[PDB]
Amino acid sequence: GKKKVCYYYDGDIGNYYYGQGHPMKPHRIRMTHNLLLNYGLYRKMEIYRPHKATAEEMTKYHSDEYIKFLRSIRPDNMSEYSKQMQRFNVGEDCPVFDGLFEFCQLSTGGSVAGAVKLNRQQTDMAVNWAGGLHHAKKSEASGFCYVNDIVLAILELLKYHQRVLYIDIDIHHGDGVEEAFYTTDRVMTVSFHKYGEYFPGTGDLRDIGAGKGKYYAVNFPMRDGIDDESYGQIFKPIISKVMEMYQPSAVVLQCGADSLSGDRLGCFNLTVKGHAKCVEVVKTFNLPLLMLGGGGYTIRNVARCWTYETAVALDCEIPNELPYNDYFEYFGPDFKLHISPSNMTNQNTPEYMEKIKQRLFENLRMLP
Ligand SMILES: CN1CC(C(=O)N[C@@H](CCCCCC(O)(O)c2ccon2)c2nc(-c3ccccc3F)c[nH]2)C1
Ligand SMILES: [Ca+2]
Ligand SMILES: [Ca+2]
Ligand SMILES: [Zn+2]
Repeated sequence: GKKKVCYYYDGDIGNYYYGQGHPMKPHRIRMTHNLLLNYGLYRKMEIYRPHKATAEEMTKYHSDEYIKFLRSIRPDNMSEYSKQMQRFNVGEDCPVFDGLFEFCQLSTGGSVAGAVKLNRQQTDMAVNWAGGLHHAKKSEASGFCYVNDIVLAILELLKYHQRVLYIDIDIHHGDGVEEAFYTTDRVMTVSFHKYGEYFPGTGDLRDIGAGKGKYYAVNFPMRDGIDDESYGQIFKPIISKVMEMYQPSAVVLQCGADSLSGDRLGCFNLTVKGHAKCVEVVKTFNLPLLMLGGGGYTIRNVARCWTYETAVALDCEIPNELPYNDYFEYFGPDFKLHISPSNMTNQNTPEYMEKIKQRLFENLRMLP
């Protein structure tokens, strides 16, 4: 039936700034929070302020040298770290900004705290819209991500769960999470993403894991313009087959909103309803679930998406007319929650979708 939802948020998160011209805007987390507060969704969930994750918590995955660098570098001392900046990929995509380490601590704190709550069986769902930074690697920042909160949260879940399923619906391949667990069967990673002349360049259909992890990495490569109809007809059948064969005891879902129509960096054509249908599909399996954020660069649509997905988690119907809120003017000219798809061509033909789904089903038949 209806589930208990715990939500993690720190009011300072919206003040972190990646810099002029950088598309990653932490302010979108504050817009999401304010919109869900104005819809009255706070009366239905337990709201928690995550602790600032320690460097020691982060080193459960990341190297000590990389975390020490993140905790030390500042815009005023960057000139003394030119060597380490190259080594750790700190630059254009992952710039040094004021409070960078504290931003990593809050993003990570929400994911790990949510995983602990799920482990203690004190909640059915835990939500951290500030997390989902799937590109960060053991000793390298990548794609606007510095600390991989998802990997840290999964390591926490693995303390009480034999098998953990990770699903990633961001438009970009979830490479950091896939790499972290590539040789183990204790985590199955499933990523649906744009593939072909697109960042990060990984996530081919043929990347299926290695060693004990062979068949435990799943990648569904897509072309521009995927719509609600096309995405919906492959998502439920794939997730149902993965649940059947893998039988996970906990799930982590990365809800990157850059797969929505009109995203500044994305080229997909999903509506908020089409994106949220993924949450409905996963939630239906009644397993402990950690829901995380990720990309999303047309910030009014990110706030709509994550507000609607929080309502989906709560089994709460909310009106299409937006309530008045601190950022009301950002939602013009319509001031509605739901969005319309564009007229862009869907390059994912029905035959291509079925063919890729059948290739993934062949790989899923290889599980024990
Ligand atoms: C060396 N060249 C730059 C590399 C590249 O194409 N980078 C992507 C990175 C896109 C990252 C997407 C992140 C994500 O949405 O998956 C995400 C965000 C949080 O968690 N996951 C990118 N950077 C930008 C960008 C960076 C700084 C300033 C302006 C920009 F447009 C746009 N797209 C190649
Ligand atoms: Ca993905
Ligand atoms: Ca794996
Ligand atoms: Zn993305």
